[PDB]
Amino acid sequence: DPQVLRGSGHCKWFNVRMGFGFISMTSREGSPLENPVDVFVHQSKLYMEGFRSLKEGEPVEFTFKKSSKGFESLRVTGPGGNPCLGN
Amino acid sequence: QVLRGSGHCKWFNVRMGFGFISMTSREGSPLENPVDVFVHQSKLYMEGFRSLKEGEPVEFTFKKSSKGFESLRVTGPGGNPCLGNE
Amino acid sequence: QVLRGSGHCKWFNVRMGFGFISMTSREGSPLENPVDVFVHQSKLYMEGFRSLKEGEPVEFTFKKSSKGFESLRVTGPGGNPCLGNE
Amino acid sequence: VLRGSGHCKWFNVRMGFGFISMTSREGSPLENPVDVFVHQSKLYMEGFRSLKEGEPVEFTFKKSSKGFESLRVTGPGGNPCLGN
Amino acid sequence: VLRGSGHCKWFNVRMGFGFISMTSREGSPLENPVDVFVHQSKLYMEGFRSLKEGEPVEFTFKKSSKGFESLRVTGPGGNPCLGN
Amino acid sequence: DPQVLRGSGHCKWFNVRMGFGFISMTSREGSPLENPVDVFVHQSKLYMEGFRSLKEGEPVEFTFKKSSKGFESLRVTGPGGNPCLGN
Amino acid sequence: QVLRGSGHCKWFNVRMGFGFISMTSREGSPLENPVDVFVHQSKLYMEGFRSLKEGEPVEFTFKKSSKGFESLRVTGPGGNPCLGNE
Amino acid sequence: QVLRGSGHCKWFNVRMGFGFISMTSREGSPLENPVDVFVHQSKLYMEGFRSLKEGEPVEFTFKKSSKGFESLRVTGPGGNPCLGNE
RNA sequence: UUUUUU
RNA sequence: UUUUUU
Repeated sequence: DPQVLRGSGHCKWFNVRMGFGFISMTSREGSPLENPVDVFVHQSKLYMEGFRSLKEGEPVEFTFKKSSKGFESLRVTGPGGNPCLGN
Repeated sequence: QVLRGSGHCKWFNVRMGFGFISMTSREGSPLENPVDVFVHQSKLYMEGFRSLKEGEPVEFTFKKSSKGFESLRVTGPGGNPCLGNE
Repeated sequence: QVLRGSGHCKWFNVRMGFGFISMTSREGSPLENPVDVFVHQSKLYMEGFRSLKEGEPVEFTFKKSSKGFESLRVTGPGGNPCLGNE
Repeated sequence: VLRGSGHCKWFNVRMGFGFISMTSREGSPLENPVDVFVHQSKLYMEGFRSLKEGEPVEFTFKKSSKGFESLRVTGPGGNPCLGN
Repeated sequence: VLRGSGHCKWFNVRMGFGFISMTSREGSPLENPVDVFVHQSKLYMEGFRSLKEGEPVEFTFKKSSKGFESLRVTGPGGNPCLGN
Repeated sequence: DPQVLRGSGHCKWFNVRMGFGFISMTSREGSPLENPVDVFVHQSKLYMEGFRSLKEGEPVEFTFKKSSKGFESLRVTGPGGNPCLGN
Repeated sequence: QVLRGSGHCKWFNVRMGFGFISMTSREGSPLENPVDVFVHQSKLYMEGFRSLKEGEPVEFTFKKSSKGFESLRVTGPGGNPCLGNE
Repeated sequence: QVLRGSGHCKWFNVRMGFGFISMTSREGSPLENPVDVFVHQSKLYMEGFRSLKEGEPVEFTFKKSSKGFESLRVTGPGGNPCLGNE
């Protein structure tokens, strides 16, 4: 298979009761995007210990794929591959 | 004032209980460019299991949020129950 | 006999389904220091999804419980519906 | 980050939360304990997460609308909590 | 169908079950109570289902590998259980 | 829309941890079937009070529809429209 | 002896966590007429969220039950993780 | 100090995730009348989905609890895995 | 089918 | 993301 796509951006929203949200992707494959793209993010894909969440606006890096949703994340970290911080 | 629009389901993930509506009319006027409106299963007017099916026509109230726009209450045309994809 | 108080929502977490009220009046007399009263979503008087918004004013019945106080029924001022923040 | 230590005051497994009696704040012993809210999601341990009344804990916390709210709770030395 | 009456012996809301002390079996008073298992799913009431220690109950039951196992539990007169 | 299809039969299996099972349909639209047809049944569709379940072999009547699953039930009762009995 | 077969996913309901495998080989021999084998998500060898995608090739162990036949452990070809439809 | 016993599964419900053991030996001495010991799925020594089958023989550590006895660790004879019945 | 997460 | 029901 082709290698998975990668990008970076920030959390648009994340609802912890729902257990999901969206990332605004502002860079893709190492190049800035003129127009940001929303990417779905589920709690199960967040790299961090304990309860998993993202804070609005928090910077993230991720791998993702195309789907019927548009685009969805496969694994999500903070900058530098650090754990996400969450709320 | 509560914001009102109409359109059709863009897509809906039945397992996760949410999707998006493509809004094609807002506040009584047609939109040339459709606008995505988030929709959660809990906001759907219908009996039994709540979901939407891609393409089904909807009328709804909504509000601005960090999601962009999100639904408050969603029905089919004329206030009919939504159909869904159970 | 149920105890009566009023105050405001201290906090409420909708994933948890509960929070605390800061009681600032008890049996009609004002308190200088607020008193914590537990509040479960199942006790909130309102339609739809039940929650409280931080700071919203509430009236309630409550009882003594092993570790403090727990509300039995919670309304807004005048017995109106709570407002919420889902 | 704020840190303290103490012991479980009480814990409610129906609702998934309790209180810690904080007896030291940032390494300074307190004459009287301070209440710290603790949700089950904060407890470092495998399986069903709870605290046993009186068990010793070490924790990070913050000021919030809850009062003092624990963020990550362990036993002594960073080891898992015991629970019931 | 077997029927009896009694009161809640104890109830565990973490695990969702308890025991009824059956003090009458098919309308006949018992010198000593008989244990009857009760799962939360059997309790006739709205909302969160539990029994309060000592609350009076009326119930159908059967013999099973549990011993005596309640099938539908109400309060006096077929009214809802009270719970905690 | 056309009226919903109806049939009768018996529970093939029902797993209460899963919350679902299958019905073996042996009559459809009031006529016996030479070859029985399996019809999915979810707990939410069982007409009865309290915890919802079917016992293996229990006789049922139901409305159903075609789906990607094959066929799935819309509402399930016992004989005569009586509540299901369950376990 | 544990029963072994191979085939492909017939269909799989991701929300409900189950489906059927169309078994086209059993105990080393080809089947002319495929045989339905129930499969639950809990029996799928793969990391992360467990499901199957319609048509994906599978190898599995199974047993007779009131379901007809049901899977005990399911992999892709050669023992590979299943692919799924998350 | 943990108490030791052996016996057999009285019943086990996999939706509940628990059951009871009938203890028929305590600290190596036989009992005429079996004694109930609660058993949670989380205490069962086996791979995969944890359960007990009615009548299967077990060995265990246990403790006194407020309403009876509760098992701490449960195995089959000789410390082998429990068998189960999912 | 003790998810205000059907 | 207190579902051995991810």
